[PDB]
Amino acid sequence: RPAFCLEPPYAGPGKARIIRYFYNAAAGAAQAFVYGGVRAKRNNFASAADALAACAAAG
Repeated sequence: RPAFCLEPPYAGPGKARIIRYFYNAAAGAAQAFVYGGVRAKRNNFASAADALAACAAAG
């Protein structure tokens, strides 16, 4: 899987309150976090499905 999938979630310094998903490689599962709307890192998806397609795909 891409290295970015091993990144901890990055809420960032922003004041927005947006539910996003990261791939939690330790858990082997998608997980929700609160994203602040600025300076998103790559392990940051709109849905569990998008996180899993990026980070737990075949091949």
